[PDB]
Amino acid sequence: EPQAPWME
Amino acid sequence: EVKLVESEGGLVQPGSSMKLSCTASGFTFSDYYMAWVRQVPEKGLEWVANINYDGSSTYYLDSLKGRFIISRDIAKNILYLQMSSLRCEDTATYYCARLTNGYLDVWGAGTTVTVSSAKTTPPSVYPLAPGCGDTTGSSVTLGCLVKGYFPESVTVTWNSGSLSSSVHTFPALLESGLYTMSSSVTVPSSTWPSQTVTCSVAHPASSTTVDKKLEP
Amino acid sequence: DVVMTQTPLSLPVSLGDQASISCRSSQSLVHSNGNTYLHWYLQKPGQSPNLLIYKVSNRFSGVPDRFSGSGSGTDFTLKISRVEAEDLGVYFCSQSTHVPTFGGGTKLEIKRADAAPTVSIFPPSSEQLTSGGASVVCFLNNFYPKDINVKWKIDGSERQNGVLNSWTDQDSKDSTYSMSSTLTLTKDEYERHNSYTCEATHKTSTSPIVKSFNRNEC
Repeated sequence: EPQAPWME
Repeated sequence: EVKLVESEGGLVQPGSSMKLSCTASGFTFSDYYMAWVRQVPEKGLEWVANINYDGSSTYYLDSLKGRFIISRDIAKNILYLQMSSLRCEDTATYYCARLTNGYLDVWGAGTTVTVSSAKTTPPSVYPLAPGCGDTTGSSVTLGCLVKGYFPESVTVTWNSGSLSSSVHTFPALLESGLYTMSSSVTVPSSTWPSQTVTCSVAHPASSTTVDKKLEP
Repeated sequence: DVVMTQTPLSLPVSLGDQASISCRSSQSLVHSNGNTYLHWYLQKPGQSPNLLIYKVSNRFSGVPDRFSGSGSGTDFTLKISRVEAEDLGVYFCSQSTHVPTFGGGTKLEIKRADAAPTVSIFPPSSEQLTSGGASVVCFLNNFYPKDINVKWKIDGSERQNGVLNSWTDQDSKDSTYSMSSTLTLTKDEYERHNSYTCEATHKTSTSPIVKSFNRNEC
């Protein structure tokens, strides 16, 4: 699902 | 469509705040992450901030020390960037962008932010016409010289946009603390001055438009 | 802090030929989830960047099949086959596997036959003179390659200070460049001399093109 991959 | 439109940025003094907005349209706003990125000439692109669907989670370029706040009004379809305690290194073009799976699939046109203590100054617009007993060939090159303005940017159009094909726009350069740029247009020599040629120079920071008619 | 290094800085390519741009990252861009968040953007002259390829090889809607992205780990390549003039501009790679960073850009330049500048000179307008300023301007239009030199002479004597030289980006119409050279003087110096000359050296001609005027004929 993630849209900001470095966060999540 | 698709479309993101940034607000006017413009001139801000050091230490003061300023807030950019970005109007989104054409997609369920609370269905996309959003981001701000900025570009300094000579420096390249820098990711500034992003925000998830509902504003509950944000990311910021660490070096902005929490001085920037990204937020979104879901009700109004607006993305904000509050820039507090503004600094000189924050001078840049700021783009609003839509974020999907790590990439930015829609970009705004950008808005420039200039952080300076200097005053807003409107441009002087000077005609560039053949002079001095030159002869003319089949065509004639005319121009406008746009001098002494601050901050960027200006836009120059010819005959309110209806002359466009043969136009050159020369990027602005900073000298003496003021910007200078120019623009040229070429038309068949038999059509000037018989069919008028006027450059229009708009400078949003000073709310000024100067419309200069080219005379021989 | 993941660094994205692009080479070359500028790439000259003939129309119809292939361009190849390298993007390398300082750490693997394979995310723990298995995806590689490496993307390519194109910024054309006077426009915002726009997405070209996402997740290493996926073309974004509207992107011709002749843009192709490949690579893995830390090494990636953008290939543009059968280059067209409208492809010109700056290609940026971007990673978002980690704290997000961008490459420095590679400027695609379209090659064409060398072309001499068309040179126009303009005296200061009477409007500006009323202000106490006197700028003399030379436009050098539609030339190639981009490399060109302008020298100003006042009464035959070279003046180095007070010159502003500004190049356009490459025009996709004719693959040419233009530049403007503005010599800014005070009215006081302007009225003490007579001959104002701009000389353009371009090597597209063995001998420099000269354009001149006399203050007394204006």
